[PDB]
Amino acid sequence: DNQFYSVEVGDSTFTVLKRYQNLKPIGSGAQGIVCAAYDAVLDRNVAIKKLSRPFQNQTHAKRAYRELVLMKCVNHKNIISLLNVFTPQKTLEEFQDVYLVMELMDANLCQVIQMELDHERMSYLLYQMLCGIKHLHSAGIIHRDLKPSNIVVKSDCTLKILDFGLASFMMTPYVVTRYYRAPEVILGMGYKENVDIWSVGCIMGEMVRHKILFPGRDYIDQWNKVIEQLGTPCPEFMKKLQPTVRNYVENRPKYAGLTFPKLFPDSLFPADSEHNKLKASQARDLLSKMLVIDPAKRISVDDALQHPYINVWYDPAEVEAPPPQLDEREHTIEEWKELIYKEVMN
Ligand SMILES: CNC(=O)c1cc(-n2ncc3cc(Nc4c(F)cccc4Cl)c(CN4CCC4)cc32)cs1
Repeated sequence: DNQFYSVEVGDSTFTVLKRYQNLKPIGSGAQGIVCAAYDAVLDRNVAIKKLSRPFQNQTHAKRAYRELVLMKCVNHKNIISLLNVFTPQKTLEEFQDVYLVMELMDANLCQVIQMELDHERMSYLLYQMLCGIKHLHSAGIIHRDLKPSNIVVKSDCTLKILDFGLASFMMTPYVVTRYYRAPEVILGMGYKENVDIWSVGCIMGEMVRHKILFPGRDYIDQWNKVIEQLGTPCPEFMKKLQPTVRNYVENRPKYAGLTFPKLFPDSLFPADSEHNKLKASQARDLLSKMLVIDPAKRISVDDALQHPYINVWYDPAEVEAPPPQLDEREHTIEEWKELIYKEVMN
């Protein structure tokens, strides 16, 4: 009779449509754990995420709404697309939880980062991250918080970005990973498209180094790590800083910054064949153009896609997809509950 059934998964209750069978945990993270399942209607493995009362506060509310709305503005194989959205609640009044369903993938990008990867796979993951980003930007979406824990891959080396970035405070123990954020974001500057190239550079760099490039308890520690390694930015970069942030960054110790062979020595790269020796120097060259503090000197998404490290994968039908609601206003719980509910059933 009921379309739904409930099963305890790790600790959470999943109330899902009966088409989804054999639920099992695959990890948690931020708002809501996720489960793998077999979808008996489509005869394929899916991943199901529970948003628990996403209207309970503005942080959870804004991004649940945002991501439901933005889902319909993108259509690209390196960007999440949902297979199903449902609530087991029957009315706005009883409405509580949202479930999102997508293709089951094989691994998060964090796991892939810990592997020794050839150049063909590294360059292909990067190519795909750049294609996704480009799709987002062409749709008017600038991410600003790309990070590996929100990127997933299949065994065939294919890759999907799962979130849409920045639009705060939550009483939960959940903690925000900030290490992949551009200087523009760390320092509250204007930004444009290539804010996201920085994050691609932090990921690429960590794939080679197998350590977070710019760790830290908060932006104070993080900024220090940026300047220690890349050096103090030029005066031209300083003039773009708001007067108070500007005074702070100019009074930090001036650092020369290490060269990019020093920051990513040859020992980190496969370099046994001539082919691999060349790919190493191409990898480092691209890194040196992405990990650039000043966005006015940082390479763009389009030029990074033409870099020799990356463009061996270039296909016109992959980079230029056809492009295609705005509410970040402060709402109460009630407004947000109805806004999300409506999107859930359109
Ligand atoms: C044997 N396979 C495995 O072990 C693995 C497979 C996965 N995988 N595949 C798809 C997927 C999706 C998300 N979330 C999600 C969802 F589930 C449904 C709709 C929208 C979204 Cl955003 C998560 C959770 N991650 C992302 C940060 C925590 C992991 C995911 C990774 S490991």
